Amino acid sequence: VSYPIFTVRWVAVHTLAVPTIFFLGAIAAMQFIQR
Amino acid sequence: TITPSLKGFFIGLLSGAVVLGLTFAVLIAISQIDKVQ
Amino acid sequence: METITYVFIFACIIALFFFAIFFREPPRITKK
Amino acid sequence: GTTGERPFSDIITSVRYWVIHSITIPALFIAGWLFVSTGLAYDVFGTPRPDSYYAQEQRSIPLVTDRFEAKQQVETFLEQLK
Amino acid sequence: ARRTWLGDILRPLNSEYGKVAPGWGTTPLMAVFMGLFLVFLLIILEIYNSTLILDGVNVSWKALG
Amino acid sequence: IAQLTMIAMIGIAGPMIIFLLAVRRGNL
Amino acid sequence: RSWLATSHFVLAFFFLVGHLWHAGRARAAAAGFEKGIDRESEPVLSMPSLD
Amino acid sequence: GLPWYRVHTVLINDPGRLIAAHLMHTALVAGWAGSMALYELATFDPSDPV
Amino acid sequence: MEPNPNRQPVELNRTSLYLGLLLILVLALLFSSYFFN
Amino acid sequence: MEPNPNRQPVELNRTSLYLGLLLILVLALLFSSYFFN
Amino acid sequence: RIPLWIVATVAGMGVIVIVGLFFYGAYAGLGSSL
Amino acid sequence: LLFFFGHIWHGARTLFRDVFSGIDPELSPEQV
Amino acid sequence: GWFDILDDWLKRDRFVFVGWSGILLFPCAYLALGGWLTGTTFVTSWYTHGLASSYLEGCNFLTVAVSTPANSMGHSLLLLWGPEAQGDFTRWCQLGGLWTFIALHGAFGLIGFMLRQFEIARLVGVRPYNAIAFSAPIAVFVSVFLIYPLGQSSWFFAPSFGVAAIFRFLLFFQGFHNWTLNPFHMMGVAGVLGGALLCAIHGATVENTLFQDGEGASTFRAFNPTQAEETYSMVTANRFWSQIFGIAFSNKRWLHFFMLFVPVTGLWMSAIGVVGLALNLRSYDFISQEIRAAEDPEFETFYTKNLLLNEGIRAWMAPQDQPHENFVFPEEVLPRGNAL
Amino acid sequence: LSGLLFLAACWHWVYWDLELFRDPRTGEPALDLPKMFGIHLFLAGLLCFGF
Amino acid sequence: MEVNQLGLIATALFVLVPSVFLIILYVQTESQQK
Amino acid sequence: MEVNQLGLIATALFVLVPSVFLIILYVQTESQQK
Amino acid sequence: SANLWERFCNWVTSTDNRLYVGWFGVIMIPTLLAATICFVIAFIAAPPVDIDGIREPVSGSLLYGNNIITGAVVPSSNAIGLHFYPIWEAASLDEWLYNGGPYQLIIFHFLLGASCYMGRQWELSYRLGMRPWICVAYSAPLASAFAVFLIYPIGQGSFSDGMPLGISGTFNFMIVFQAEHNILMHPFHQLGVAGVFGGALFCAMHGSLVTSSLIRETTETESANYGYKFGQEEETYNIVAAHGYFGRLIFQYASFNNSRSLHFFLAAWPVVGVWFTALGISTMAFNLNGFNFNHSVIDAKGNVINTWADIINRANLGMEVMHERNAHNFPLDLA
Amino acid sequence: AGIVGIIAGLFHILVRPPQRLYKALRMGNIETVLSSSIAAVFFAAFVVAGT
Amino acid sequence: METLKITVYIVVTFFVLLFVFGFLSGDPARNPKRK
Ligand code: CLA
Ligand code: CLA
Ligand code: CLA
Ligand SMILES: C=Cc1c(C)c2cc3nc(c4c5[nH]c(cc6nc(cc1[nH]2)C(C)=C6CC)c(C)c5C(=O)[C@@H]4C(=O)OC)[C@@H](CCC(=O)OC/C=C(\C)CCC[C@H](C)CCC[C@H](C)CCCC(C)C)[C@@H]3C
Ligand SMILES: CCCCCCCCCCCCCCCC(=O)OC[C@H](CO[C@@H]1O[C@H](CS(=O)(=O)O)[C@@H](O)[C@H](O)[C@H]1O)OC(=O)CCCCCCCCCCCCCCC
Ligand SMILES: CC1=C(/C=C/C(C)=C/C=C/C(C)=C/C=C/C=C(C)/C=C/C=C(C)/C=C/C2=C(C)CCCC2(C)C)C(C)(C)CCC1
Ligand SMILES: CC1=C(/C=C/C(C)=C/C=C/C(C)=C/C=C/C=C(C)/C=C/C=C(C)/C=C/C2=C(C)CCCC2(C)C)C(C)(C)CCC1
Ligand SMILES: [Cl-]
Ligand SMILES: [Fe+2]
Repeated sequence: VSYPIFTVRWVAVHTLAVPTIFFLGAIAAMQFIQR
Repeated sequence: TITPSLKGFFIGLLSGAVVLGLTFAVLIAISQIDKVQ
Repeated sequence: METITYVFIFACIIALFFFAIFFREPPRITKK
Repeated sequence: GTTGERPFSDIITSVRYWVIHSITIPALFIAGWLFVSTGLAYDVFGTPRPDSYYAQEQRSIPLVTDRFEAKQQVETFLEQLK
Repeated sequence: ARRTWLGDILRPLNSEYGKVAPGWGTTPLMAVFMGLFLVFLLIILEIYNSTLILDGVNVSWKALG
Repeated sequence: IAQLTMIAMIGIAGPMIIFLLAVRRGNL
Repeated sequence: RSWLATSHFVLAFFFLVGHLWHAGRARAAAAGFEKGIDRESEPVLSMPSLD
Repeated sequence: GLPWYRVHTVLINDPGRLIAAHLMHTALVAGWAGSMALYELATFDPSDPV
Repeated sequence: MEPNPNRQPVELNRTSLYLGLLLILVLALLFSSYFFN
Repeated sequence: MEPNPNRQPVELNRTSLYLGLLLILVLALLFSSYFFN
Repeated sequence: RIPLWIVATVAGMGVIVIVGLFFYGAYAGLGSSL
Repeated sequence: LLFFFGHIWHGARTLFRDVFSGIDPELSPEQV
Repeated sequence: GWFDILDDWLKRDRFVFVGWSGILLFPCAYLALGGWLTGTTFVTSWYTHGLASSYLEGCNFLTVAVSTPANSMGHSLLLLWGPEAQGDFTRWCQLGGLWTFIALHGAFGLIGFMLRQFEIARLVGVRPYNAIAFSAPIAVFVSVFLIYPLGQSSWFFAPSFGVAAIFRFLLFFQGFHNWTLNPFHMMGVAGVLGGALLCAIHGATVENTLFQDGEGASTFRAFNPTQAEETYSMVTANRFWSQIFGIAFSNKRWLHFFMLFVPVTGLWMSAIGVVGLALNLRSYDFISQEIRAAEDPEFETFYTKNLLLNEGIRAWMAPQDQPHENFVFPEEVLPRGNAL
Repeated sequence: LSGLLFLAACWHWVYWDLELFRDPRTGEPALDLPKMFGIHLFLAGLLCFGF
Repeated sequence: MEVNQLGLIATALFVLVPSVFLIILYVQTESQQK
Repeated sequence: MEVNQLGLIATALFVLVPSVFLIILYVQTESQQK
Repeated sequence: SANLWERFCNWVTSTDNRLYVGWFGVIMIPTLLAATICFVIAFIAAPPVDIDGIREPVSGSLLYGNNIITGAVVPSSNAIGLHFYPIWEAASLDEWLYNGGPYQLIIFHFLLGASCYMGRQWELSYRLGMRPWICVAYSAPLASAFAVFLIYPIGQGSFSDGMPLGISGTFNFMIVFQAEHNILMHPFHQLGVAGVFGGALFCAMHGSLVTSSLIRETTETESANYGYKFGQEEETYNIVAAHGYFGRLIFQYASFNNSRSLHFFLAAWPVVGVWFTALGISTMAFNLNGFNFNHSVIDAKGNVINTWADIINRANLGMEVMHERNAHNFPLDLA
Repeated sequence: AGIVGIIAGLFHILVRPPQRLYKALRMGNIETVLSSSIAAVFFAAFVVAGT
Repeated sequence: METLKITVYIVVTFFVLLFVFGFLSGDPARNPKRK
């Protein structure tokens, strides 16, 4: 078939996918903070 | 009259309407771009 | 007085139990 | 059993996807990392740094004690080098 | 059925059964008071919750006498 | 210090011994 | 003593379940119904009603 | 027939007996009010409002 | 008077009676302690 | 089992209910005093 | 076309790695006790 | 808080009076 | 008319059905989930409870949480632009604005979601018993995260969003409200515990009373997605339980309604109990017991024992659990048994 | 007031089939809710005002 | 006053129990077809 | 012991009244012809 | 007589018995009757029990000042520990009731019978030609009773430490447990509540979905239940309409369409979850407790920065410090 | 509120319900007057409990 | 008291024998088909 790209599903998927990775990256950095 | 907290209330009452606006704006628009039958 | 009340209800539940198991409505198939 | 959306399977397999996401995914990652590692996050959320819970001597907690003048009260808590 | 004095006098008030206005009738006008009521409540709520302070309105056992 | 070097190889080893089989196509 | 004792109780237990499971299957496998009740010859349907 | 928790559906469209019903209800609520009062008047002590 | 045509009969099967009584009794066994307090 | 052929139905007319209740209630009005003693 | 079974086992190890980094961080970070 | 449930119940029973007692035929779902 | 076109678009059968409800659901639901995930990793609870509560500070998935606002805030809605935060974001965070954010947002998200069920049901033309059921989880959220703290001094005593932060909510209710001794909580557990039984028992009863509709052992494939005959012998199941338990179902319509009733009724009862705990109208004691325990020093029940456990919980926790009270309990005033 | 409402409830029970509840058109029981609501609401506000 | 504690329940059960009996019958009579 | 005086009648009526209700129905159901 | 014993075995195993007294039943039925009869008598008239072996009798029976909610059957003495205490081990019954003798007679007979009850749940399934495994679902609740009535006592060194047989007595078992093991902070318990919460959830899920998608065959004023006859050929609900709705609630592939895969999940979830909860009590019976994050996050100077984990510890100390008032003589609680 | 109540009442005694609504809120079906009333009744309830 | 021990023991032996001599009695045989 001739499927589209940007769809509603796409939007949704990204609202959760994009922040997640941004957080997983943030957290991953925290593993090195100390005192 | 028109106290700081009253000003804030408008700021929130206005910033809210906007969200309702842009939301229903986009919606009404994209809605009228496909639905053939 | 309280003891009597507690035991009574209990005795009543067990009575129920009996009747429920041995005096239920026979479960009839298809033609019900 | 179907709708307009392009079957994930195909996409997660399309070389195009990875050519895109090999860039996009690590990008977001390195961003968030920097968000923490540059100490920015600490200021965006007023979260104390390991050396900012108490003042050197003080062992008391900066408990906010009144609603309306709270923000003002909070600011003063940062004053004592907390 | 069974008509009665009072029954007849009240007969008009109950007869226009299924009578509806056409299309979207008064709907839009209604949808305005509705939004007004919604804002009205949010105000008196936020006033009670001391989120919206107004010199003159002291939400306490005081301001009484 | 960083024996993660070890894990890495012996880790990609497992999928490898079946990957080479997806290439030489046979007996999976 | 704490590590050993706990690990081995978990294992011991699940194995008793494993037992039950494989023993229950074997008895149904043998006699031959470990895959469902024969739609046609449904055993229960040939037994008198206890009701 | 009707399950126990549906016995009152016998009024869903019988405006007469529906009014007969709400009248009885109102009667009970008014009745309770009257008599709950008397109960308080028979036990309330006015000897000290302080 | 005319026999009101809106009436149906009422029913409660044996199982329901049992299920019923079980609920009443056990509730009583649960709350009696607090009633005697 | 065979449906026992010795059973008949039981009946209590409306008047009997009334006459019954009247008896129960008034007896209660007569003995309650002695019950509370 | 990238074979699915590879997309998984790669994205798989990738998770065991990040989630494992978290577990290491529990004996070094601020969440330590030392 | 109890009455809320009454609302949710009676409300439902009004907008779904038709499908009350059960449903019936066809097999449409996943295709507009 | 645009309306019917707006409608048309929304009610379109996509991968993730939007619908009218979605206009309420998705915005909130996402913000709620988002705010938590935000606070969980970045915002602190220092200025609010004198507690570290985020990954950024060193907390792990168990110890992390979005803690309630100060007790000073009272029942304030704590709007970002309200008298407290004053439009400022950072301050808002430090005053526990993210709590009322998650709470109130998530609250509407549950309204939207039930509405969705209601809306989707209607379209698909099925009965809304999925909506009725979902009333139970609402009641719980409403009574515990809203009604409860609304009866107390402030939001501070509402359960904080987090794993560990919820365990203390449990321990608190024991120590202070003697919640386990509450008739409504008991019914609660009776429903959830009993509901988790029906789940298990019915599932197992079905899988092991199945007809053979295939030649394989893994009987999963052997199922007819397009109705027809019953996939499991309802008649055999009946006889089984009728001989092992003495009682057994025999009307799938009832057996399934029962499965809705039990856990939904349970959660409702557990809610009422808490609604009473708001006003502190608890089921703390049995007067007849206390009176005998006073006069007679040798009378001891598992009940009296428990109350002493509560005394210890209150005395040893209250200090760091209620900072705003500036509690100071000298070692000598602290109740303690022998040696310990 | 309770005693009176009682007697009233009785009368309305026996004389359930008053014509007022039958729709002239369909000749079957019916109540024009929309207009009733208006009526009642008028009386409410009228009494509310007075209070 | 200084009455009997069981007086209340003695009077209550004395009224309910037999009245309850009658009602059970009447209603079961009343609902017999034809 | 030192219990509530009304506890007994509260429990009694709590059991009887609704049980009595059910029984009234069941028996009236049970006796409906055909 | 075709042969007495041959007949006996044919009766016992007979599938024509109202209640299937099985082979396991031959052990079950007597053991369960002893347990129940002893219980009922104990709970009502048994005298005070010196549970903690410190001569400080705890009365838990009705006739001795208790009500349903507080009353219980008190665990055997701590002086007895794990020793076997059968009636014939006491100079008299008076001594036996004082040292919590009834408790053992009850727990042992119950656990015994409740096991055979599982064995029976297999047997009948065998005699009826149906697949087994139902008994494997019942293995979870049983494995808990075992964990709570036998494993924990063996582990802790005394039956006095087993869960009491009563409402309030159970709450005691919990509150104290938490203090000594911090169970809320243990993976196995969390999985347990997941299974239980989830169970109730799914139980409501299934229950609703199905009942809501029933094929109409009933009147508007007739119980929707009657639309089903015991012994039907076809299904009574539209599992395709059910899946249609639920598939739209979340999204298609996150919804069941296979009744068999549905029901397996329906059974698998709680049983597996409860299995772990049972393994939790059985693991913490050897003092391998929940996570201890006390004083974990500390600041740059060394000060201790509290977390909710610490606030939990205070609540725990209160329980610790107050339970068994007069039973401890030394610093550490190692029993 | 009394006056507004008197005004609003008259309106509903005169103006009829827009077809769209009468259809949507299944008017002319008394079991919906209930659904709405209850919603108001419990709203009133939650408020008096607060004051 | 020494008696009770004896009696109990006997009683338990009875049932435990009935149990072993039971499944021994060709129990697999007892079932719907294949035996
Ligand atoms: C549509 C879904 C939705 C809903 C229901 C809410 C609801 C809410 N949000 Mg919110 N929010 C949403 C989406 C939504 N949000 C999105 C998408 C975002 C991201 C941008 C946010 C971001 C956000 C933030 C950052 C905050 C909230 C907050 C709040 C709460 C209080 C806000 C308030 O006072 O509103 C006021 C209500 C209105 C403005 C509605 C007005 C409608 C009328 C009809 C228009 C009239 C306009 C006109 C000018 C008035 C004339 C009157 C005249 C006399 C002046 C409230 C529960 C606050 C909160 O959580 O505090 C704890 C808060 O800080 N939200
Ligand atoms: C505004 C008040 C109100 C009114 C007028 C109705 C009216 C009605 N409801 Mg109802 N309902 C209400 C509130 C109300 N409900 C609330 C708040 C709830 C949630 C708790 C429900 C839940 C509910 C359900 C679940 C059902 C109904 C049904 C019905 C209908 C049949 C009634 C029936 O025969 O019951 C029979 C009544 C009895 C024989 C049993 C009553 C036993 C009660 C529980 C014991 C307590 C009695 C005590 C005096 C009550 C004190 C009143 C208190 C509020 C002060 C009827 C139209 C039924 C219907 O839809 O049928 C298809 C139905 O299934 N209702
Ligand atoms: C003859 C008329 C009459 C009068 C004068 C009274 C007078 C009184 N009654 Mg009363 N009562 C009446 C009829 C009357 N009753 C009837 C018919 C019943 C049976 C239903 C009762 C049942 C009753 C009870 C059970 C009680 C009283 C009580 C009282 C006393 C306290 C009043 C109170 O605070 O009300 C409070 C008023 C409200 C509940 C406010 C109503 C406002 C609602 C919430 C709005 C309704 C929504 C509305 C339609 C929206 C449109 C409005 C529009 C303008 C916007 C008072 C002496 C109380 C008393 O102390 O005992 C003796 C009491 O407990 N009455
Ligand atoms: C704690 C246990 C528990 C959880 C976690 C849970 C979760 C869920 N239940 C659902 C449904 C149900 N549950 C039901 C009966 C039950 N559910 C129960 C117990 C639970 N149910 C019990 C005991 C019952 C028996 C009465 C029914 C009948 C349904 C459904 O129909 C529905 C479903 O679809 O099932 C699969 C789903 C609704 C999703 C949604 O509305 O998103 C949209 C809304 C969002 C995302 C906003 C949520 C905001 C909340 C209030 C704030 C949360 C704060 C943080 C985000 C969370 C972290 C905080 C924690 C760490 C404490 C969701 C997966
Ligand atoms: C120290 C040792 C003590 C030994 C005691 C003496 C021996 C036992 C005497 C039993 C007397 C009581 C009779 C009971 C009748 C009966 O149960 O129903 C009668 C039915 C029909 O039996 C069928 O009855 C038939 C006769 S007739 O139908 O009853 O006329 C008969 O032909 C057939 O064989 C029979 O199976 O009995 C059965 O179906 C067999 C199962 C019996 C199960 C026993 C009870 C199980 C208890 C489990 C544990 C519960 C714990 C407590 C819970 C409350
Ligand atoms: C707050 C706020 C807001 C919002 C924001 C947002 C919306 C956010 C989002 C966010 C997000 C959205 C985030 C996310 C995150 C996520 C994460 C961080 C995850 C992690 C995960 C993990 C780690 C996993 C794990 C696991 C599991 C769980 C299972 C098992 C396996 C594994 C291991 C894989 C706004 C601005 C509006 C306003 C202000 C306020
Ligand atoms: C006829 C008449 C008369 C008389 C009248 C009268 C005398 C009346 C009375 C009346 C009354 C006297 C009434 C009463 C009523 C009451 C009620 C109606 C009550 C109810 C109650 C309830 C319902 C409760 C409930 C409960 C309980 C029990 C417990 C829990 C909680 C609750 C609250 C829920 C006269 C002479 C005038 C003249 C005219 C005629
Ligand atoms: Cl203790
Ligand atoms: Fe099912």
